[PDB]
Amino acid sequence: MVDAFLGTWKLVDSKNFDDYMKSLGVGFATRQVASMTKPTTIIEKNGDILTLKTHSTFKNTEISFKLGVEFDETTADDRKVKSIVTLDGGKLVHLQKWDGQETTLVRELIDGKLILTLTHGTAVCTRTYEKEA
Ligand SMILES: CCCCCCCCCC(=O)O
Repeated sequence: MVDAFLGTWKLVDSKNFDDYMKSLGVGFATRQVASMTKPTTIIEKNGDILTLKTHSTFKNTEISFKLGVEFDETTADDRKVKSIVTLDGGKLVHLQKWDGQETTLVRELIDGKLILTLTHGTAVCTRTYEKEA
């Protein structure tokens, strides 16, 4: 079910990431650096367990989870959230909850590219990743 998402992916397009970060309360200096970073995202599985790494010259993160089972997460911007990841319409949907707030991180494959849509408040960011061999 998750298999075409697996592998190493590199950021190749970003729209409205500053808006998204600002909505989350990320400070201006972090938003500068992040606006010029191109992370590598690595998605792997081992049985029921998925591990999602995000690597860059600025922030690195790693999470492991089972689909459909809540997990604790500390995000790149230091939010402590309650998370769940699930497949919905063939999209990998990651929902984070904290302080009564929510944000969604939705991944879908379109023409072989991985499109990540980030929504918080009214801000909608679209980031495109392409697969590394
Ligand atoms: C430093 C800002 C962090 C915002 C939350 C994480 C954004 C992930 C973006 C991505 O994986 O392409």
